[PDB]
Amino acid sequence: MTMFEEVEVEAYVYPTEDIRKVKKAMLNLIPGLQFEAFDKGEYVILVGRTKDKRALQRLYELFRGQQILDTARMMLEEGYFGEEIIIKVHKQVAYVGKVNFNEDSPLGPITITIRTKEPQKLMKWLAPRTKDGVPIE
Amino acid sequence: FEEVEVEAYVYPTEDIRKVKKAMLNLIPGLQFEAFDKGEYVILVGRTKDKRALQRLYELFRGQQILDTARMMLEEGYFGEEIIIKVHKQVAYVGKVNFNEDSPLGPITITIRTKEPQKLMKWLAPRTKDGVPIE
Repeated sequence: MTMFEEVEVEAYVYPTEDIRKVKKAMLNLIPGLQFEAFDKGEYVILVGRTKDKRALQRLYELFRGQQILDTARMMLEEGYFGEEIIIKVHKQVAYVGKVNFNEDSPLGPITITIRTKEPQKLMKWLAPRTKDGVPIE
Repeated sequence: FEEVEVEAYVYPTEDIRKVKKAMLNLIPGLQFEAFDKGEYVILVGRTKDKRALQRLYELFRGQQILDTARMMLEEGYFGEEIIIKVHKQVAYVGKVNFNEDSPLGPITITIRTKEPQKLMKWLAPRTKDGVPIE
């Protein structure tokens, strides 16, 4: 059964940007998003949402294959408040399909918000603490 | 002036044609070269046309920003070179904004001129409450 209620991904789309390319960057990280877009004049807010229990599978895989479980876990923990876990990733690196937590993204990070009633279990499943691949928690 | 050169980065989520549009909104008649740097492309435009600064001349006056423009030209000035940085997204809609936290980097305009004092005085005369004092 599901480990989260919903995933919401948010990014700003600037006038010199392509809304389609920003949608692609978001889907690279969380597949199957349903988009709404909101006009703010100086940019558009793109919001992606999914309640699909398999929505975190791409992150699960990228954290492991990039070998960034330690950084991923630190970022999840920093973003953990109440019933939400929020991370911010590099927009341009997401467009080429990887995760980068460097907060200095040509303009605007992509923000990923995970709404969950079991955040300790989510974080331990998504970004386990390991030593040479061996569980240390 | 002898030349106007204009530079901007094009990031992967950007459309090069939109960045070109923004540059041309500010300095018409530019010829471009593009340089791939991987994480972004560098776009560089150029023109020697003597009407190359009329849009800026006009926009500085129309937007009533003669004070900020002169201050930015002076800050950017030495010798035969005046460099200013303008907001890319505002340039895309056709205006000048000298606020430098520009989404996806600024557009950098270089004016090359043998007579930069005459240049600054003509383009953005010193003003008091908007009223030119020279």
